[PDB]
Amino acid sequence: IVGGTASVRGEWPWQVTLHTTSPTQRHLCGGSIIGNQWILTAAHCFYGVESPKILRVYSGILQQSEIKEDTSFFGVQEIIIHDQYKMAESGYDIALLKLETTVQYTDSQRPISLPSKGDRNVIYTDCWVTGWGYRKLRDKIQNTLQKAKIPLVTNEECQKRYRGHKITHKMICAGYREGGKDACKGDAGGPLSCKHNEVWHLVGITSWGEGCAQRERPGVYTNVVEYVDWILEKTQ
Amino acid sequence: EVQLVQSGAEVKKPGASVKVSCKASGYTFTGYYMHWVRQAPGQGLEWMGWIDPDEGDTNYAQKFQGRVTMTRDTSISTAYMELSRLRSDDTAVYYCARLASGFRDYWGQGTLVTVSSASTKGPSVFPLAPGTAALGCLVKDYFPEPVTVSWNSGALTSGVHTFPAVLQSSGLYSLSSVVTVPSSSLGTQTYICNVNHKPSNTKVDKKVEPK
Amino acid sequence: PSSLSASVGDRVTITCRASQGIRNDLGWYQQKPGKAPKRLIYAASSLQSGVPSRFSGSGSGTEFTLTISSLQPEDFATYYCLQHDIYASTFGPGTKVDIKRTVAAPSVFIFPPSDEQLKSGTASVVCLLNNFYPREAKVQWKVDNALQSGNSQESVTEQDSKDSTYSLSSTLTLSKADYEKHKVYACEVTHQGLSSPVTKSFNRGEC
Ligand SMILES: [Co+2]
Ligand SMILES: [Co+2]
Ligand SMILES: [Co+2]
Repeated sequence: IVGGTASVRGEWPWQVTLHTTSPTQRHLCGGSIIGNQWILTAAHCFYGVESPKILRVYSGILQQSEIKEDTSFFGVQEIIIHDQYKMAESGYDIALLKLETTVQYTDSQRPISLPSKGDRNVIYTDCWVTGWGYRKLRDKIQNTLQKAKIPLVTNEECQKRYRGHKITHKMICAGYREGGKDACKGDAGGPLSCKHNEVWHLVGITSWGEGCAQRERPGVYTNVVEYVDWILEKTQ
Repeated sequence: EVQLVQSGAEVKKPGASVKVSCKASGYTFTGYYMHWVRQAPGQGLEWMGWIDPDEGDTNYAQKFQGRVTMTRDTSISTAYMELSRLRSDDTAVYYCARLASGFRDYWGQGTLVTVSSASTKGPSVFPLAPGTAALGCLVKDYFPEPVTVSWNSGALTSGVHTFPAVLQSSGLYSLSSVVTVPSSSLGTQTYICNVNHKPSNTKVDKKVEPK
Repeated sequence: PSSLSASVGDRVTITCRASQGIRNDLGWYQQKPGKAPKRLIYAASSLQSGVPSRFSGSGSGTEFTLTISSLQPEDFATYYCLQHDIYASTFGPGTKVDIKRTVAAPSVFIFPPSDEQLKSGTASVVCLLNNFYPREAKVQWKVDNALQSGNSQESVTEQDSKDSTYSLSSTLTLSKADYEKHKVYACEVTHQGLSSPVTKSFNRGEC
């Protein structure tokens, strides 16, 4: 996260860190708890990862340094990638992880509510992106979970910025005109969470951008409301 | 103007270490990371790692983790790359480079590191005697690279082909330089190859005469 | 490592693969022999200052492409992508864009060991394949009609600046005793420009 601040413990209880164990154990991507065996994340996180067996999902983590040899984690039973995601395209960037065991809910780990079918993103003026990603284009994964408040931009505005790419209605963009706050590398798959009527909703999944936090180059997010049906179907 | 000036060529034994320096000028040193990239003779580019000269953090390729150390000394705008436990396939040209996105890139001139048990040794130069005739010189059994070959103190460049050196099983290099000339000229023009092997301070001029 | 033969005026497209996680952080570099690489494109599609507009880049998903709209003489070189991912940066393998000139058969020459080398206790026989195109060519050595393997090395020049041909040197290394024990030394050359293989040989003692 570029231009972010440290989160506090329990602040983002739906945020998870997905680790690969191969060749060495480390943070791969963010994700969101959306039910007791279900993590929602970005499909593109699984480029050179196919086997669930290499994944470990950690919840209730503030600092990556909290994760020790003996720390509890969730195994992943299945990776569910949307059928229309292609490795040659940036869209349909959404996946489910089915966990091998059940997340136990506490104040520091619980699901985030999905937007309801037909909800409208223009409603949201309090949107936050979170993760352990880079603070600038070339950097390192950060130890403490970071947060930044960023404003949603209209699809029409976002297409104007990305003449080369097809920004569909299944994508949402966010960022300041002047840049400075954005998701960056390592933030992929994590939430864009917007607070409305005192409730946090999962509006976006961090997906892609042209660099990090550049002037007139908003980050792009999978627009979660357009996938509620997919989610419900795959999870039943 | 931005310039990156590296230290000179090195020869090291297998198992030793080498430390190459890269001095920057013409920009704010702490503003831009410095990357190290190597290239083995005839092979592709291989990224080694970066160093942040501001905060001092490094990031190394998996391949070099545990055997490389990058450092800097900010006040003399210099980055360093030290590679330990050298092996024969560490023989390569090493570059430092400023590769920050959104700005021009800059590269050092490169530093040849040769890793071998061989001792520094000047070449034996042998003639390759001759409408058109080919003649040449075999520049055999030297160490390390490089060697330069000219013909007739530089006056003969047309039709000259100086081949890439090969590394022989002995651990010494060999190369050939040839030139095609008009067969008629074999009677009237002297052909001399001028071989300079700087590492051993060896200069040979070998006259190459007809059969 | 990859080779592409193209004409002046061709359009060329080179493809690299990287995680979409790189956030377009992909550079394209050009390298000519004896020189450090020069970056053409950063951020997948931004043309670096000083780079001609015939070069362009694109990214979509895991697929990144460099396009040279119409190749110019100065564009023949080796091209590499550099992807910058979360834990490491990586160069792609290297695409050498060679000049596709007219097919030209090598002119072949054979050189016996010099008396000076023989006097030093070693014997090198050299076969020269001069000014040919394309690059691929095969040299086979024969000593009294025994085909040899393992006792030769060869090297190839870069494409000539004037005529864009290659030349190749092959050296057969034998002991002085072996060289004296045998009579006929032949290098047999195969190449696209040659309807049948050409053999150059000599008999030790001249011819
Ligand atoms: Co539930
Ligand atoms: Co020096
Ligand atoms: Co000199």
